[PDB]
Amino acid sequence: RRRKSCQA
Amino acid sequence: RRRKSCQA
Amino acid sequence: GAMGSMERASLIQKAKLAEQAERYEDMAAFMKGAVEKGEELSNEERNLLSVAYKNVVGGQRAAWRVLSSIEQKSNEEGSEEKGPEVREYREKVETELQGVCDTVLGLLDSHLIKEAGDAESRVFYLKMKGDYYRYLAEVATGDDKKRIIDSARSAYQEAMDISKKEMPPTNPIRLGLALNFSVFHYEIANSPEEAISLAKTTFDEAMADLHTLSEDSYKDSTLIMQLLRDNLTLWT
Amino acid sequence: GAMGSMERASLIQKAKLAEQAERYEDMAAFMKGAVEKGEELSNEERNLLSVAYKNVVGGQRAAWRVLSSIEQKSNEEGSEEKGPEVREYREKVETELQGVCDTVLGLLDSHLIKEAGDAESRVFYLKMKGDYYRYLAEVATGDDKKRIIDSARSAYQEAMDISKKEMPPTNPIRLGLALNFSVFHYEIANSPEEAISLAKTTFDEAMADLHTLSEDSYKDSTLIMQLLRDNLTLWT
Ligand SMILES: *Cc1cccc(C(=O)N(C)CCS*)c1
Ligand SMILES: *Cc1cccc(C(=O)N(C)CCS*)c1
Ligand SMILES: [Cl-]
Ligand SMILES: [Cl-]
Ligand SMILES: [Mg+2]
Ligand SMILES: [Mg+2]
Ligand SMILES: [Mg+2]
Ligand SMILES: [Mg+2]
Ligand SMILES: [Mg+2]
Ligand SMILES: [Mg+2]
Ligand SMILES: [Mg+2]
Ligand SMILES: [Mg+2]
Repeated sequence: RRRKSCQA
Repeated sequence: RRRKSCQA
Repeated sequence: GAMGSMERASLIQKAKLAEQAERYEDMAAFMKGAVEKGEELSNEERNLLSVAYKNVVGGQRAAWRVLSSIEQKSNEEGSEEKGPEVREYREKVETELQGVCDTVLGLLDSHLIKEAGDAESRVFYLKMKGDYYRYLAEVATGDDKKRIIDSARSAYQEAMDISKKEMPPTNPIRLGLALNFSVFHYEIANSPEEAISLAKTTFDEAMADLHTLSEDSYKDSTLIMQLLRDNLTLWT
Repeated sequence: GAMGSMERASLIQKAKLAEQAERYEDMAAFMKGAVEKGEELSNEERNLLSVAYKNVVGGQRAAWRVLSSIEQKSNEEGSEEKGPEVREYREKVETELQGVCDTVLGLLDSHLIKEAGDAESRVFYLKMKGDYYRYLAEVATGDDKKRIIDSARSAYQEAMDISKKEMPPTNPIRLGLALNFSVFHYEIANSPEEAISLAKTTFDEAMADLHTLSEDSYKDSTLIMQLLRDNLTLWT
């Protein structure tokens, strides 16, 4: 479960 | 459903 | 450089084709050529720039993590000496990743940020600057690590200050910026409580402003709010 | 070239690391360097060579098909003229794909095939030669198309003749060769009945020889037999 960052 | 070819 | 002879509009058209074909290196090269024409970017063009480079650096970061894990295992007690190859290849991928980050940071500095006067565009570019310094920080191990980390922090902080003054709490750029700055706090700056506080405050302030939105804006904002919630669930 | 200064064993080690990192362009460059050392390849090294280039050309072929579909739609009645960009970008991807095929064919000709005396290695390389001519045929539209198609046919046919004489009907190289030659017949040579006959005969002859195999060999052979069955189900 990898943390989320903002993917355009 | 794409036909199969041989993937090493 | 190599894109200097191609029309700006043709570069944008080809960037969109490259995206459809999942050719992200080509997409990034086209969008670099478009930026280097010297004109400001539209909202859609900024999005294409970010997609292209995020996908390129994403493949490099994932590869770097695989190689770094193998290298760390090789340095455990009981592991056989296998020579310099793992370190060399990790360094090769690392140098390529740093080069892509330097390329993006160079486009932002020459001259995207200085010409960006509208809040949305300025925040978008400053978020990108924080992101690419953050990717440099992920691999930094030497004497400039603290300055690399502070460069990411400073760019994110300026973006946060502008976004709080000039954009609603549901704005997707503001929300994505807060998501990324929270990740910066959690895993780069060793500040998990700041990461959690920022994610929670951002989520709650967006929640309170959803009532002002159209159905389409609501969908856009709630999508990013769910990413904040995903991180809060992982971290608490 | 660029890999001339690296040890053969280091190139092989790095090819395996590149595979784990899903860096297939690097993997192919390492394996090209290993081939260019001039020594014959082992079974495992042949597999690494094939994995590397198949993944590289696979991304190019998928991208080419996306772009070719867009180009064909652009030439339908009622479609707006959008300029030369779609054709130009499809041509760019096509030229890169052809270059990779020419690189693989060059390694096979200088000098992998001529030094391969054991049936398994010779069939493996001749299958590869047929495959990369087949990928050239997928994009060929001009005066050499017939000769490109015949080069694929000829390489596959020599591989089939050797494999029938020298290898059991369950051998995975023999089975994968038959799978690919059947695809060649179906979609390159406009011979669907030959494709179906070859897939069926190959499947049935392998079935009859499964009783001779260990559990592990049985798993290997039945996996490829299922690919033949998948095609028969699609085509009938
Ligand atoms: C900050 C930013 C940049 C580009 C796109 C977005 C966006 O709206 N989404 C949905 C990406 C995930 S944050 C945001
Ligand atoms: C012909 C060939 C080459 C490399 C690997 C194989 C193989 O055993 N498998 C499972 C790939 C699918 S045919 C065969
Ligand atoms: Cl290396
Ligand atoms: Cl092009
Ligand atoms: Mg012009
Ligand atoms: Mg070694
Ligand atoms: Mg301006
Ligand atoms: Mg405003
Ligand atoms: Mg040596
Ligand atoms: Mg045009
Ligand atoms: Mg020999
Ligand atoms: Mg034999």
